[PDB]
Amino acid sequence: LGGVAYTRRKHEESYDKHEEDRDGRVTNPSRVVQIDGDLAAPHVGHTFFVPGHTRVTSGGTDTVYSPKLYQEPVFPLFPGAVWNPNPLSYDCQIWTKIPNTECHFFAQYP
Amino acid sequence: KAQWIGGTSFSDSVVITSHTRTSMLADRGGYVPVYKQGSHVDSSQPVMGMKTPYSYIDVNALSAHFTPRDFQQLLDEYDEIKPKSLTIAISAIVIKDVATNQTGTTVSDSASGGITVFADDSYDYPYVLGHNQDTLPGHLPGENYVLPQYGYITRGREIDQQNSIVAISDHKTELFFLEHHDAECLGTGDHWSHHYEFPDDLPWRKLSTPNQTLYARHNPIPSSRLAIMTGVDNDGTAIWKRPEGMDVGRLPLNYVPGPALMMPTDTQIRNTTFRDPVAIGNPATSDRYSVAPLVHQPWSVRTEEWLANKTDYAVHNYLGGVAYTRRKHEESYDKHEEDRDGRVTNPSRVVQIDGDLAAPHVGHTFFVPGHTRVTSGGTDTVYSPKLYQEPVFPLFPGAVWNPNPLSYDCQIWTKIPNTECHFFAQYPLLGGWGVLTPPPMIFVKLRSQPGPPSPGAHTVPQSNLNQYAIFHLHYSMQFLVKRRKRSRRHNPEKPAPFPTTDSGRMPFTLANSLKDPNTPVYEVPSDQWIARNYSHLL
Amino acid sequence: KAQWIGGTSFSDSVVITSHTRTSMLADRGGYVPVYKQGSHVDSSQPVMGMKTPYSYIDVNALSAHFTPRDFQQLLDEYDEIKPKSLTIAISAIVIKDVATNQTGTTVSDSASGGITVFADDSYDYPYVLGHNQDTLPGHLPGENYVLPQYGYITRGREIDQQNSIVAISDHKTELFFLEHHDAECLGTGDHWSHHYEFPDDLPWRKLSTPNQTLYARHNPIPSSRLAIMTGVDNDGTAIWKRPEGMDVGRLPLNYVPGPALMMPTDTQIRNTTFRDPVAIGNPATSDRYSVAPLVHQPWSVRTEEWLANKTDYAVHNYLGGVAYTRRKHEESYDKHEEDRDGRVTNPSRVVQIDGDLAAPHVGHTFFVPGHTRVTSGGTDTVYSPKLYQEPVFPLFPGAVWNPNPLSYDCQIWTKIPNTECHFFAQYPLLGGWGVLTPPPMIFVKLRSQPGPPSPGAHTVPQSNLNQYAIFHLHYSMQFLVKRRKRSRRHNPEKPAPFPTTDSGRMPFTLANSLKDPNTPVYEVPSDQWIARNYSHLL
Repeated sequence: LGGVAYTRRKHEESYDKHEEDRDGRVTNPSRVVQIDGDLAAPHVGHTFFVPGHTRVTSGGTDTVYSPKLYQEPVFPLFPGAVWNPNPLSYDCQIWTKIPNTECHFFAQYP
Repeated sequence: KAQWIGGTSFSDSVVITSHTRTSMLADRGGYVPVYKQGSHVDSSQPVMGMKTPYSYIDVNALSAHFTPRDFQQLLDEYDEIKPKSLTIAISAIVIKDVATNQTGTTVSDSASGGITVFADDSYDYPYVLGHNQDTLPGHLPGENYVLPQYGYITRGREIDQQNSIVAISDHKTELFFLEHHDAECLGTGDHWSHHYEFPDDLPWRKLSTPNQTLYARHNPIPSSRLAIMTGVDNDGTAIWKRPEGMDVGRLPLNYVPGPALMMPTDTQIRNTTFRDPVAIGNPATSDRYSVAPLVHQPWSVRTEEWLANKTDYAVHNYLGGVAYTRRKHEESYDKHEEDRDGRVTNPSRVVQIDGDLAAPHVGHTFFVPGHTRVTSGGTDTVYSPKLYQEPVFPLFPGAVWNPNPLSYDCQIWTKIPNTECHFFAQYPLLGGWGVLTPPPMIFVKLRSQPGPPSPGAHTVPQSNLNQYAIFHLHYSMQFLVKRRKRSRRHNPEKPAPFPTTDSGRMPFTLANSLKDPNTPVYEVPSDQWIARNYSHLL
Repeated sequence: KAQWIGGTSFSDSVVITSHTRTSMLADRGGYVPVYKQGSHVDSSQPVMGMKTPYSYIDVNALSAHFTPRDFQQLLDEYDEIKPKSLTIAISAIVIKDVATNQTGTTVSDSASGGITVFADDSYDYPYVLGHNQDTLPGHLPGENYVLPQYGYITRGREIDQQNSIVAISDHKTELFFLEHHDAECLGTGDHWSHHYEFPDDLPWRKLSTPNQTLYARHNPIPSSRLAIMTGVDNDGTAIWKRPEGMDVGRLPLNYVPGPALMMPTDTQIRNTTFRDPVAIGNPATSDRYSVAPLVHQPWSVRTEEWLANKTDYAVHNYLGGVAYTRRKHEESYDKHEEDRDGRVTNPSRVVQIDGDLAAPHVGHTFFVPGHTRVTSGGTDTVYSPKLYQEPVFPLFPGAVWNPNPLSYDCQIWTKIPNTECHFFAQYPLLGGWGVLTPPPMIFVKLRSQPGPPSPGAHTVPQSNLNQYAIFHLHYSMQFLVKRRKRSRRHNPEKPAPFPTTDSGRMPFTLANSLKDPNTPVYEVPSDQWIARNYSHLL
């Protein structure tokens, strides 16, 4: 989810326009499937473990809220870190304009 | 040759601002520590502190250097101001002697007095400038500038002995005698100036607002050639949707917004108050320390109401936001210290108009699918995880943001802490320009004149002769600027809103009477003037 | 080498504006006179007139040269704009042939067509530019500019024969065949440009408002050293009064205001209308001709109401004032010619905000003594003379005034009539700059292609082949300007009010729909934009 796939264009395709399909439902786009040769295997849990309670904020914090839940979404960029951007699909756009803005971060990789 | 310096000069290249103000040196006591123990019940935390007989000059604000009209022209004709240099000159030193008599207090020149001034080019003393503490020249020339005393915090071993935390100071306690250092004895008729130049490495701070919403830049006419996965259907269908150009929220984008704390702004109406807005600390209730403007975000957003385009918009102040406290302008017997715990009414709130690169926003992933169907009911436990609202949307590799604009009261520089590795430190969250080598702290003190020596009789040194120095303080600062390249557009572009005073009178002017005839009330805008004036395409 | 020219360039010295617009040459009939007899019952006056097959290009307005945004920057950063030069280039000439058939109208290129263009550097033909007649390029690029036909008024012997006055034309009637003159035949693929430079003698027209009331400039602190005679007492006492500095109305002044017509502005509410506002004529009822903006005065003054600082101020329009008629922007089937006698609703009124050098004023000597005691009851007659209210306060030797500002639609130049002696002619009452040698009128016409010749059979020449030319019209104009020297003051100075549209939408922009989807409505401000932006000390 949040992935992106290039829509297959109609090649000299006559009267197949089929605009009658609305809200842009697209069948069979090019999906940019990586083979999992990735620098790191596909992964989802920041800290996944099954100790039981953390024994800090163990039952709950200052409230009924049960905090510091082991699954944390969006594992964040830390100071020591290494990654590769997405490869170049044959349909990949070549360039883009880094928005004209005061400070940007790794903007060279769209 | 002493000449009173003043006036500003705009050029296409550079802005040169100059002020001169009568200054005073009180006699500050000897080195005194101030040790305030902390308490875990409250938020207090132990500080060892030090107070020094020395006094320094903090010239750091834009308001100091740019006359309001000079700040106005700054925006009208320019963009991208970066500070170039800073000169400071003490001159016209004259040192009075305060003789206290039963007759009365009679001040008289001391031909023999002196002051002792030096600057740290080596940054070898705790650098206290740039933390936004109110020591500054009053906005009104003719308001004497009494130089702030110098002190510095130091830490010991900080132990929780009881409900109250105290610093025993068995380590890491430092004592800086500025007495022991090379300084220049000055006296009546001496001129001491110190010229300083900021790094060339400083970034250009734009004075202009971004034109376009970050996420809507594209041709509204075409459909995208990408298909976002909307969601899965019919058990594995994975339906795809090609967003049209118009669809701004739904179009996949190359560049994400900068970080955000997604804090509630006036959404809580509850009379209860946050002890501290944002604090990274590791005490459940034991202690904390704030990180207030933890990100570059509008501290306060205009957020126009809709009731028939209500004349007074509801201004939303984000918790952790910061507002400049209005100083008292030649204000006599209004000190009103009886208000304690620093409750401040009507500060300048730095209200952005939501011309922001990206609209104010709060939810990282906000959606209403129902269960994620990974960790859907709960993870390995009763804990119901991966909750859709995630606070503190994080900085990712592709990302774009703008730091806060330059308020007319914004601090000009600050010292990037001397540390091994820092990240975007050149943009201070709270102010204008982080600098590795900042303008030196210029330490000044009266040359001490002791009283008559006793014939070794009572072994109590007579107090120093009471005296104080008054002098002109020339401080000139040069800014590098670039004239605005106007977006080539056919529309007249509505200017940034002219300041507004609560009083309704013109801002930055002397009003005759506010329920007095005695002294004029200098009037500052209701909200902080923001240096963002004209749009520019991003 | 034909290149489309466009865009403006601001410099400290000079402003260079360039536009290019597809233009058209209709086929204009042969020389035709238009003789309209005058009537004394009405205000009509006989005009002999002439209409010419030639057509000329009238580029004269500021609105033509300065894009609204380019006019905005003009004021923000500049003062004292004076026009430096004017280039005009015809290029990309292409000449269609309109073939009317029962099939239909089929336009087709004519490789053989031509146009014939020349300019008057000798001013030997009636100079028709600069009278503010609506022939101009539409504000919207993409609105084709169809060149105006050329005609000229000439006078004969004008006799009152009856209720209706007619010109018998037994004298002073002139016939200008522009055919007989050196012109340059142009055709498809030809470039013709004519560069022109205004005199250096032109005055600098200030873009900034005077700061101070004319009559209050002095030190409020001292009393004057002069004594005005207030009036006589005790039969010859002649009491004198020394005005204090504060007394602004009563202090004798070195420099009087300029002339004034002291006309009523919305003080008459009566439904009756003036046939003509101001007319110097010598017929009791027989005839007149207006002098409308007879002086330099605000045509319309803002004159803020007082009802709690009423949101919509009552705008007072002085009789004899003038307002620019809003042109229809690509407006289809709204021509509405059915409204006759040129009643115009909602023109741009050139409303000054009363930042004037001297407040709006009407009475020369207004006072209430009672009798003058010279000519007190009456003079030599029943006539009661020297009436206190005197209209048309006259220009005296010591005097000071400013001409009208530069509206965004203000005409740029006009031709000072060729006459023996003229007075302040360099300031036209109605517009920007009087010039002795103005930009030449550039006369253009289709090279006429006659139809098939008859074998001398019916002796009626076939009509010319119907055809029309379309071409790019490059017109670039350079303005000399001076960057503003800001008054050195501590106040931020409130900018000139940003334009306001009746619609409330942003000015000079394309609005999607006004009760239509079909075409966008270009929106111009409710009132004329005035080039006066920032105060300056007078």
